[PDB]
Amino acid sequence: HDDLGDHYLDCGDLSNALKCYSRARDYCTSAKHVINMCLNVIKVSVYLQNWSHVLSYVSKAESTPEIAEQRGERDSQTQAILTKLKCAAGLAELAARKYKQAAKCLLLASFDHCDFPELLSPSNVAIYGGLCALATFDRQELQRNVISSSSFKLFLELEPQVRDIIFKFYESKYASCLKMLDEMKDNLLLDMYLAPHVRTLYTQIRNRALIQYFSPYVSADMHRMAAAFNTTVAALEDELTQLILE
Amino acid sequence: GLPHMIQELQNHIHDEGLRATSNLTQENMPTLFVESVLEVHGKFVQLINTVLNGDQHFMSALDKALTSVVNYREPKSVCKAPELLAKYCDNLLKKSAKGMTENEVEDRLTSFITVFKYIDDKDVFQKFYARMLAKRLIHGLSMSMDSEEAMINKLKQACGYEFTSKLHRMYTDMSVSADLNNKFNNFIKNQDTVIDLGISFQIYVLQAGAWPLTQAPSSTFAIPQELEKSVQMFELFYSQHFSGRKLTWLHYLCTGEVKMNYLGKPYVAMVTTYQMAVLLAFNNSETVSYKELQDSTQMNEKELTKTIKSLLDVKMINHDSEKEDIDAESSFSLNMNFSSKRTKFKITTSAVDEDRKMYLQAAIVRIMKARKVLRHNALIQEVISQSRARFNPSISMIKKCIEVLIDKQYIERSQASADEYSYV
Amino acid sequence: KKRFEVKKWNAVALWAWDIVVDNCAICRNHIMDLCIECQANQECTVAWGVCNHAFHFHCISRWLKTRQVCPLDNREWEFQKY
Amino acid sequence: KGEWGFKALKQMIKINFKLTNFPEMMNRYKQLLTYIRSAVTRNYSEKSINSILDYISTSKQMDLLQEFYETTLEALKDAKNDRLWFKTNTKLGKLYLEREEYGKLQKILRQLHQSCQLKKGTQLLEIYALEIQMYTAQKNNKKLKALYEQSLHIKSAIPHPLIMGVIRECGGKMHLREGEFEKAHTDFFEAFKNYDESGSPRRTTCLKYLVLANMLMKSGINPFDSQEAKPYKNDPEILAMTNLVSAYQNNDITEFEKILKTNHSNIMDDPFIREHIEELLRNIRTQVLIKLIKPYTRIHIPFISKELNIDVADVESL
Amino acid sequence: KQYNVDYKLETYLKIARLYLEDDDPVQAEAYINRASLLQNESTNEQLQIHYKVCYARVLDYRRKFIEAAQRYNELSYKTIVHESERLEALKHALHCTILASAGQQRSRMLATLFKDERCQQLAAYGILEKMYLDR
Ligand SMILES: [Zn+2]
Ligand SMILES: [Zn+2]
Ligand SMILES: [Zn+2]
Repeated sequence: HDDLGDHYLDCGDLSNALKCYSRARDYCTSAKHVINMCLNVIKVSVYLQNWSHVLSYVSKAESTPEIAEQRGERDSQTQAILTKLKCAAGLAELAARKYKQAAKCLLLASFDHCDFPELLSPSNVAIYGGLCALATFDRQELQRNVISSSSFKLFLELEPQVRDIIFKFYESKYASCLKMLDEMKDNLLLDMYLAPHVRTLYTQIRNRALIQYFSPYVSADMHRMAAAFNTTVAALEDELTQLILE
Repeated sequence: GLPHMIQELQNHIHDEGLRATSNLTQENMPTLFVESVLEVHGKFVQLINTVLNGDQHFMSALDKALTSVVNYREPKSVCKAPELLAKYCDNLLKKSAKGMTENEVEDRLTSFITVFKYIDDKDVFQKFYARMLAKRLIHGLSMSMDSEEAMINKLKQACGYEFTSKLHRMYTDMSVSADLNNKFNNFIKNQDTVIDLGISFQIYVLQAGAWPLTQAPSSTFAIPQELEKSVQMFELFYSQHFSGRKLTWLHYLCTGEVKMNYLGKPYVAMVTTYQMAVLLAFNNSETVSYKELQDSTQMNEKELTKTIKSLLDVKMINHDSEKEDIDAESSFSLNMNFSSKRTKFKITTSAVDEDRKMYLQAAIVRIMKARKVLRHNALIQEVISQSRARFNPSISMIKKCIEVLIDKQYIERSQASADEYSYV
Repeated sequence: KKRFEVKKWNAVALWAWDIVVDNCAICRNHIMDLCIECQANQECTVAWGVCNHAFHFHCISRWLKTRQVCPLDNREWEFQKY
Repeated sequence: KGEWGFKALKQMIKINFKLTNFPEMMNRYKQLLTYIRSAVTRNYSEKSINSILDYISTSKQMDLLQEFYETTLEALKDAKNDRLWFKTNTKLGKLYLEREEYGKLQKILRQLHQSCQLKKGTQLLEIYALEIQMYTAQKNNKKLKALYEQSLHIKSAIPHPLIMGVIRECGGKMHLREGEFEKAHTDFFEAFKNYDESGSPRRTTCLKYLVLANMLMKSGINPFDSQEAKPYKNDPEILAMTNLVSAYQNNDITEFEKILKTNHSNIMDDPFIREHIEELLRNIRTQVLIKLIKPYTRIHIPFISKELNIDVADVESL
Repeated sequence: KQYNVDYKLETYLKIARLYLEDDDPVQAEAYINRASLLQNESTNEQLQIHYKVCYARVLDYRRKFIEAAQRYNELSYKTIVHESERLEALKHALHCTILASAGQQRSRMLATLFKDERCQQLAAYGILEKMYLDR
């Protein structure tokens, strides 16, 4: 079976691989072998761009060992499998137009256990974990999951642009943050797994910023707001009209 | 059905324990008690493990029977068992000359921890073990520091950190005393002015709170003049080294060597400072009076008489007649003609309580009914605040009452957290 | 130099803090005062811990209903002495 | 032989050391070591020897000491190297770190445990503290954190209050770097307690760090209110820190800034206080702002700027 | 030497008083803090009275006016001291209450002093009665 899987990996044939996996699914004896085969089927489903099977297999893997080992065992010492499956689930959820859960299940990654540059590189992992968190996470959980998180600090310094973006957005700075977001947008569009989901994310981020800009104010100056959001007063007025309408 | 046979086997075990522990010699009693209880427990645990795949109720009843039998209180007599176990520990850890390798001692202690866990009155055993460990550490009777550390670690695992909190500090005090002595030697050696103490000085600086030793006696022992420079230099060193502390020299626990070299070279004697001040006062002449010793050593009457009796045991000084009783002459004299044979000559040798317990139990029950759920700290605080009207509670007594009410099924420990109590 | 000299002295001494406790860390009043709470509106005594830190009984009672640790050493609080 | 006999032999050892004659000294020392190990129980004679080699041996004699250390290390591996090897290792290896002892430690560590398939907590903590000291000298933050979490697994050890000082100081420093001020405070308090119990030089450095950690966790409770920290409150190296706490608690910007400016070259020079001072002068400003706006329902921003000494833009941002 | 508690208490009170006459409230408070630890175990009534007087003086010097006022007022209820000493303690309590910060504690102390029938003889009874009436 191992040689057959290797041959299917190096050949590209997937239909016979699916048939063989369906035939061999009934033959399970040890949890470790089930883990390896589940990881392989997750990889082939990612290649096939079929996320329903990814979600089903992830849910099965989590629910099999008495609800994910109850509360939780000793944190990852050398078992890098959990980071790999979390990263795969994050990619699947991000590609399924679900940014919040992708950020939630992608932020729980360790640099020491993310040394497999075959699924998602550290640079774009940090890019995704920063962009999705900025777009979907509120201030409290963004503070408690990104800035306060020391594990994600390594990812943030790996891609300094995202770290600067998050830090400036958190500290009520929007002119520089949005300018750098626009500057990095061109590189983000050249990406593969983020580009179709970039534009909407960007708008979300902007809207969040807009709301935050008016959170501590009961009367605000439109000129300063427009200067802080790198736009003219008329465009800002239209955008705020749309935001108030909804 | 089930409770009937459980009860009858419990009485059978209890009577078997009494029969095994009875008719024993009073000399080797600790060892026989420990060995008999250990062998009974091992046989019974083997019997219950080999048959019926555990059956937890059987060993639970066995543990209950052991707990009830070890706290065998004679009428008006205190429970001798914790003292017996502490004496067994001290004898095992002392430097006996009959082999007693470290591995065997460790095995004996880790087997003994099982019978130790049934004491239920562990504060008396803790105080006895602390006192005997203090004596062993001060007098150097410990055969190995590793064995003492292993015993303290075993006790900590058995009960907790708080139980072995003072013993850890005593062990660290012994560990750091050597460093303190080396630093003091460096300090006197590196002074700008030359310091000649005239005495080879070694000190054991110990924590006042951790060690059971204290200046409880009101002895007014005047310091000998020869070693005053040592105490002054070490006080200066301690002031320069540790700021904000003070030193209280235990003059009844410090010993030293006095050398005789011009009286026929009778080797060197080793005596306590109490037994050394009188010898130093004997420098004026061969015979001295009680008044001279009182004015020189400035010791209390009880301590001075104890020193005189110990000297008479040594036959260092003597009285010509039988007038050594309470009088005004007390004409002691030297007995240099009775010279030593060896060289070392190393000589080295309640109604209110029941009322308070009942009050605490009633207060705990009433508070537990009032709240129906609480934490340990909250329960202790409420009990103290309620019973402060009549007396100041002791936390050990409150915890003992909590345990005895848990055994009596008045209150129970929560399944989720062991520090939470619920009224049942 | 003398007739019966002394060679060695194995001294034993006990060290203790010059000032153990002089003010409750919570109320900032002296440990023999009225804990600042009994002072403004009324038995006030000392409550030691396993660390021997000796706060006011009422002050440590008020502190324990919110935090489970000792104010000074930030370790788990256990009552001892009263 | 006996006590006087052994003392006479040590006197002759001293006499022969005075007239050097190195080969005789080495073979005499080897024969003494072999006889001592084969006949008398080690413990007391070994502590006596350890006390002996500190009062005279410290005066220069660098090459002779190096040769003696090499010979003792080579000739003590055959029987046991547990009593004094740790302390000589810590003393000598602080400055050189000649990359050799670590290699054989790693080899024996790989050989001992995994090949066979805690009762050794004290020595494990000692070697962990030695590794922590070496990696601190090498500035390896991740390895220091890993060592601290690995040493946290030992719960059955009775170590010297200098090992528990080193590892607790490392834990406090890593907690400060990560941002967990609550854990850094207790770690630094434990480290300072252990260092004060035994030690002197590395004592008024964990007290400063404990003060900083206490001030970084919203303050409350004076650090100089415990028995341990109170005597060192007026220490010359801690006067700035106790003044900083006295200004921080019972908040006042003027006193805090004056203490900062006066001790510009005293406290904020190491990268541990200078990095964390920007968090200060902001928490105290926040507390002053909270206290100031408590009785107001409408307050002028320029009034707050005048009270807080910062300008209008910084007041609005805060 | 292990001195008796009375000797240490007397020396500490004397040092605190001497520092007070030197206008050194911080050292007086430092040496009254030591005396406060020994006052609860001594049995000398005169020593306890002297400690209470010194503590009230130290609190008054440290501008702890309400606490010093309460201490003076409770010291003026002691029958051991002479009539003149009790009247002087009451006068000091009144002065400290008048100098205290306005609040609930100060108002209660003013009411307590007003209810006292010996405050009429003091030279500040008019001020006491005008501050008691929230005038
Ligand atoms: Zn208090
Ligand atoms: Zn109170
Ligand atoms: Zn504490």
